[PDB]
Parts: sequence; C-alpha cells; structure tokens
Amino acid sequence: DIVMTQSPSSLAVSAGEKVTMSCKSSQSLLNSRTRKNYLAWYQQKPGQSPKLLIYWASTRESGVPDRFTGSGSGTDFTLTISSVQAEDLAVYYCKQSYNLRTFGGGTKLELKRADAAPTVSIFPPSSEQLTSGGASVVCFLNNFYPKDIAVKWKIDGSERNGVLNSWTDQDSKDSTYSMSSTLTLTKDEYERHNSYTCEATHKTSTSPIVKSFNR
Amino acid sequence: EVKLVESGGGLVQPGGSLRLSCATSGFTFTDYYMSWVRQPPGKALKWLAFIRNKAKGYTTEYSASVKGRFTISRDNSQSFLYLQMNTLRAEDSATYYCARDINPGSDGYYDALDYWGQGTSVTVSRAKTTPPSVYPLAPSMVTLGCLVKGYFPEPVTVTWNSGSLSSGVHTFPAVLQSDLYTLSSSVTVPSSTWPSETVTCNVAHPASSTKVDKKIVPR
Ligand SMILES: C=CCO[C@]1(C(=O)O)C[C@@H](O[C@]2(C(=O)O)C[C@@H](O[C@]3(C(=O)O)C[C@@H](O)[C@@H](O)[C@@H]([C@H](O)CO)O3)[C@@H](O)[C@@H]([C@H](O)CO)O2)[C@@H](O)[C@@H]([C@H](O)CO)O1
Ligand SMILES: [Mg+2]
Ligand SMILES: [Mg+2]
Ligand SMILES: [Zn+2]
Ligand SMILES: [Zn+2]
Ligand SMILES: [Zn+2]
Ligand SMILES: [Zn+2]
Repeated sequence: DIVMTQSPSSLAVSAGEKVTMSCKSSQSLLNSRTRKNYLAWYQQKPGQSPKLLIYWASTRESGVPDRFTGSGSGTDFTLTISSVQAEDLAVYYCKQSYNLRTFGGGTKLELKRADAAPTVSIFPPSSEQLTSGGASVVCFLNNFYPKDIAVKWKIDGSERNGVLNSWTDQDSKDSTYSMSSTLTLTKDEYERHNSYTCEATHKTSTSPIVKSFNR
Repeated sequence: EVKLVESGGGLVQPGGSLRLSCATSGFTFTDYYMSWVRQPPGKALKWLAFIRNKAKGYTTEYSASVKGRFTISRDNSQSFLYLQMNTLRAEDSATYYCARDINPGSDGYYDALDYWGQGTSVTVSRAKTTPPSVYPLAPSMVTLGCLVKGYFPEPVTVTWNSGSLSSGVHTFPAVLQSDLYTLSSSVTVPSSTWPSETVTCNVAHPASSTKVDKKIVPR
C-alpha cells in the first residue's frame, strides 16, 4: 500500500510557456543504500501507449527532449516542462517502484490557443442505411477552440432526442478540437419531413453557424 | 529494436475467464522482469503484476486488486508473457499492456517500465457481439466521412484509402447507447480530388472479424 497522488488533475498552458506538475507518495521512495528515489514519469498521448520520460526521479530517458525535467525527493516530486509544445498534449503519470509498482491518477495537460471557429458539415442518411429502415443524420464540427460548443438539431424548423455527441481529443499539431453529432431517426420518420438543420453555437460568433439540406 | 505485442483481448461474460498473451523480441527475454498494466477507458493506468527474471527464479507478484484471480506466467523458450484472468467482472474491462520491466543484475540497471506494447482490449459484459454497419457520409475543400454504427464490443479501426489518406482525418471516439457503440470518422480533401478521385474508408471489427471497405460516392 503506497498511495500515489498527483496535482493538478488537469490544466491548460499556452505553447512556449512553462508547465509544473506534482506527485506525492504516501511514504518515502528513497533507497538509503543508493540514495535512489524509485519514482518514474510516463507520458501518454491520446490513443497511444504510455512512454517512459524520467526515472530515478530525475534521470531523463534517452531520446526525451531537454525541456522535460524531473526533480524532488522523499515523498514529493515534480515534472517540469519548459517551453511547452503543441505535441506535449498528454496525460502524465508518476509511478513508484519502491514496493511493487503504483501509478498516480495522472495530470491531464491540454494546450491553450487562440479561439477558432468550427467548420461545420451536415450529411444526410445514406441510401444503404435507408434501405434497412434507419436514418442517421450526421454533423461534423471541425477544428475549433475552445472545447465548449452547442449543437442544435432542427427538422422542418422545429428543434429536436435521438442525438448523440462525441468530441475528439485535442489535436497534436493545431491544438483544436472537433466534434460529431448524430441524429438517428427511423426511415419512416425521416421521410415525413423535408428540412434538416445543424446549428452550431460557439463563442467565436454571435450568430449560430447553420448547415442544412432538404430531403 | 525492442518489440512487444499483446494479443488475446475480446469480449467475455461476467464470471468468465480469459488469457492474454504478449510476444516479445529484440532483447534477451529471460534477463528481464515483465509487467502487466491495465487502463479502463478514460481512467488511470493500473499496475497489475510482474514476473521476475531468471536470476530471481521467475517469482511472481500481484496487486491486491487482482491477487488470487489473475495469474502471470512466461514461456522462456519463445519469449512470451501470459496473463490468465478468472472470475472477471465489469471493473476488469480495460486495455491491457505488457511492459518490459527491470533487470537488477545488469550494471546499467535502472528502475522503470522502459517499453510498452500497443495493448489489447478486454470487455466484460453479458451483451452480444454485434458487427458494425458502415455507411458513407457524402454531400475550396470537401469533407466526407464514414458512420460506423451499432457494434459491440470496442474497438474498431478506421483508415482511409488503406492509410494513404491520413492528413485531415478525424476519428471521433465511440459512444455507447443501448448495448451498442457508434462512432464516425471524417476526412477533408481538395474539391478537385473528389469525386474525380476515389475515397474509401476501411473499417475493421476484430471481435466479429469484420472487414469492410466503403467507397464514398457523391449524393
Ligand atoms: C537488505 C538489502 C536488500 O537489497 C538491496 C538494498 O539496498 O535494499 C536491493 C537489491 O535489490 C535487488 C537486486 O537484486 O538488485 C532487486 C530488488 O527488486 C525488486 C523486487 O524484486 O521486488 C523490484 C525493484 O523495482 C524494487 O521495488 C526493489 C525494492 O525497492 C527492494 O530493493 O525490489 C529485489 O529483488 C532485491 C531482493 O529482495 C534481494 O535483496 O534485490 C540489491 O541491490 C542489494 C545489494 O545487491 C546488496 O546490498 O541491495
Ligand atoms: Mg484537425
Ligand atoms: Mg530505457
Ligand atoms: Zn535509457
Ligand atoms: Zn416528425
Ligand atoms: Zn415536417
Ligand atoms: Zn514477494
């Protein structure tokens, strides 16, 4: 039972700025013989496997950029990134190996950037789906910032249940988010109406972005 | 180069059993401790077990979370790591990684998990295996997509033009609803390359051995 805790749980930093994150162990990870701290740092980018950054609390693993620095001792450890880069977007985990192994809960590092308006696209159900009796209408809202965004579905002018949304992880190069919205109907229901509208509301404009089609 | 490849992941019922495997190469297998680590969707990494090297007699250790339920073992003849899992429960649903652990007997020894596999996914559920339906999404630049709807369990993989198209791709994380996942993937290309050039999404769903190629045609 060695309890590992990290802080903060999440934060966002602009490219070029310094980043500091903390890791605490419920007891010392120090080997008195060697004076080595059994504390390691791992980086996990969206959709990737964990990657070793730092071990012995302060030793940089081969291939790791110099901007990454580990320090601390005893029960308190820090991971520091100077000049954060867009690609540094990740969850960072500390891990003690003094007594078996235990990961902390991780720190989620996101990247702050300039506000960006979404590019919105609407897609009608495919004929192959309609043939089976189903009718999914899809809206993509791509490459925006910040993450906060509202999608409104309207059918024949009346707002519309049956809506499922999904956001991507932040983009590793341009630090934008994207989002998908799918309104699923029956074919019978789909054929009752003509106009289908996807309205995006984002702080980047006072007016909703409106995309639509007629059946 | 060091290489670690997990396999064995799939769907399994509550109370059931499942064995994972991990093929390794690029290093002297027996010199190294090996660990398994898991991560439930959207949650933190969780160390589960390790098995020590030859110098240590290949002894094993487990986290309290899996002790008495999971068994780690290794086949040194062909350099495989195994994880036998019994009495599985929903909380065990996760991606499982094998990782190369320490070699205390080397002068260059240092304490870390220095290499990781890609991971193999495990879902513990009574729900049924269901293949996806794959639908095309078509309307300066133009955006297209594929809708991968109503499948179980995770994961699926999506590529475009066999991976040739990778720029301007967005694959949206799956969303579960009524025992079935749906996810979508978008791609943006120049208006001059479509429809005048073929755009195809490739979708795989290992649990049902589904392989689908879907061409995007205007309409
Ligand atoms: C009482 C003295 C014990 O031995 C040490 C010491 O200075 O405390 C440590 C020795 O540690 C090893 C070794 O052979 O080098 C490796 C240990 O590994 C593991 C384990 O197997 O559980 C895994 C590590 O990641 C780490 O968690 C350590 C622990 O921090 C405890 O060290 O455990 C372990 O296998 C021990 C084994 O118990 C025998 O000591 O051995 C070793 O460096 C000796 C040194 O050779 C003589 O003083 O010192
Ligand atoms: Mg993008
Ligand atoms: Mg290494
Ligand atoms: Zn190294
Ligand atoms: Zn209606
Ligand atoms: Zn109507
Ligand atoms: Zn022991």
